[PDB]
Amino acid sequence: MNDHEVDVLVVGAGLGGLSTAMFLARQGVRVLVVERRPGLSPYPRAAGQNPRTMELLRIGGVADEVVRADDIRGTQGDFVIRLAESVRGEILRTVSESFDDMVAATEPCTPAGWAMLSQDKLEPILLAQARKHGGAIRFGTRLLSFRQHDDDAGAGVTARLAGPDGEYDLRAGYLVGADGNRSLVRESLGIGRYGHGTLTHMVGVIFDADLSGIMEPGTTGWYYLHHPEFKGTFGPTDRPDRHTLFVEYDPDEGERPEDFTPQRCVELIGLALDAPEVKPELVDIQGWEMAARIAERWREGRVFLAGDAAKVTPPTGGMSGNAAVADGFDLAWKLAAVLQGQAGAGLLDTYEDERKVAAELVVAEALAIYAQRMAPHMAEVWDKSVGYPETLLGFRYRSSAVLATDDDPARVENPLTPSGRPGFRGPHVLVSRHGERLSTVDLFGDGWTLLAGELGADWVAAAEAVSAELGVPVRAYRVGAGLTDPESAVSERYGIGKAGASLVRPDGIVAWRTDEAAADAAQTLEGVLRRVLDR
Ligand SMILES: Cc1cc2nc3c(=O)[nH]c(=O)nc-3n(C[C@H](O)[C@H](O)[C@H](O)COP(=O)(O)OP(=O)(O)OC[C@H]3O[C@@H](n4cnc5c(N)ncnc54)[C@H](O)[C@@H]3O)c2cc1C
Ligand SMILES: CC[C@@]1(O)C[C@H](O)c2c(cc3c(c2O)C(=O)c2c(O)cccc2C3=O)[C@H]1C(=O)OC
Repeated sequence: MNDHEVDVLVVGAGLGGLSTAMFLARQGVRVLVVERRPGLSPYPRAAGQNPRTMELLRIGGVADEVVRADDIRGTQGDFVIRLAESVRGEILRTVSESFDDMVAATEPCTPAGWAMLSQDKLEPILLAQARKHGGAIRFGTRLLSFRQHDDDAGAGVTARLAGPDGEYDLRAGYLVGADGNRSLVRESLGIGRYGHGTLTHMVGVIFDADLSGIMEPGTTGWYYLHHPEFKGTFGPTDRPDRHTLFVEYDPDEGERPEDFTPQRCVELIGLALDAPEVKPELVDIQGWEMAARIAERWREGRVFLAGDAAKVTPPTGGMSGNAAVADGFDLAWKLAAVLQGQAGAGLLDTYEDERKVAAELVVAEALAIYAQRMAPHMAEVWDKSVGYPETLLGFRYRSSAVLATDDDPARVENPLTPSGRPGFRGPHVLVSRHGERLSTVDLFGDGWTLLAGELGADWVAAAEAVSAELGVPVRAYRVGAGLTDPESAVSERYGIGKAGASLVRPDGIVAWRTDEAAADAAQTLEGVLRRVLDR
């Protein structure tokens, strides 16, 4: 039989696809992205990288390019978030007072912070890093259909593509559908979505205008507009002369995208800024229906949904791109481990179990923010916010790859007062290696990391015995030994006492822990690893 031609075929070159590819390629996986478009879009779309995204971009080795690249903050390096009636006008409520304060809000639970690139800046950095690690991409190439092949006859997926020289077949070991909300992939498998559904409709206008005259210095940021005439939002880009405006509209009242003529648009831009000296130059006028939809299934056989295809969230709270990047990270490291023989196929089921709950957390937070910031009258239709940082940083996973003892139904915890329980991020704690001062969080992501208590030298020896046994990297660090704890807080935050240990996954999530010593640390650790990796 024939070697697959590629290990993974990723469909779509938005953030979900380029993430999955960059993190697959870094792991030595042969991955091909195909993209129907002739090139990456220059449009801003989703902007801003949250601290969880930043933690994964760090793992992925692109964090330093991300920080150097052009962001959307103003020339004074600041960014404000506000409800107002008009942009240059009087503030109804301030969500974030500055950028330094936005970062400050979660700094004690993470060493990563925020970045502020638009989608068109971030995608080129993903794509470049995928390519440097051996990934490949084909533009102007469209997926027509695919067939699947059971393990006897393969296993694999045969996909049919429409490129420039016409049609052809490609065999992959896996197919990832990162092909957007109207996903050819999801729709082809006949998978339904659930959730609130249509939320609202809005028209986006990207436009050019020098606001140097009508906006006071340092006033760059995101604005929720509650104007007598209209409902909307207003945003910066990475060019000081380019901006975005969104305006709500009712189709049931008879309003249509067609009504937002260049005229209406310049008019509403006039209104939003409360300056009519403005002559904008309109770049794009695009109607958008906002919704909340989650795929019933994130996987059928060797086909996976990732990104918007798996879940559409209202854009409110800037989580759209950040969730795709994270779906991709999860998919990557689990696919890599299975493809290399480090795990059995059972691990792939954790993808859905974990990222499908994450999708629900993201959507719920987005609806709640829509209510609090755009539609205060809707706050009851949906559960109240569980908290922004608890959703992005305090989230918990349950699956076969999380060995939890308790059964607390809570899906988040305060990330500022962490438990160290399985399923949550291993807590941020400042420690140092022999002089190098780092967060416990910066210790994660190569393969598996194990943290042992002061007395747990047996756990350290096990980390090597088990790596060798299973062929998985286990980096082990012991407190008071090769890892300095000045405040003596690692044991306490991770809940490992003096003699226990905490096993942390490739995405920085705690898989397992104990607060005491095992009878045979190597036997126990092997058993724990065999289980979460499906061996
Ligand atoms: C037009 C547009 C505007 C957006 N604006 C905003 C915004 O202002 N603010 C915000 O926060 N978020 C916005 N987003 C949403 C945000 O971009 C996405 O949530 C983020 O990109 C994650 O989505 P994704 O990559 O999974 O899918 P997408 O970003 O939709 O990428 C899917 C890609 O798959 C490609 N594709 C589709 N079908 C095929 C096929 N059959 N074969 C090959 N390729 C295919 C598409 O060309 C597209 O490039 C917008 C998205 C779109 C599509
Ligand atoms: C700091 C970054 C941040 O996440 C701040 C905030 O969370 C936010 C962002 C983005 C959007 C919306 C946000 O509220 C938002 O409401 C929205 C919307 O209602 C309708 C369409 C698009 C958007 C939308 O693109 C992100 C941002 O400011 O990017 C420029």
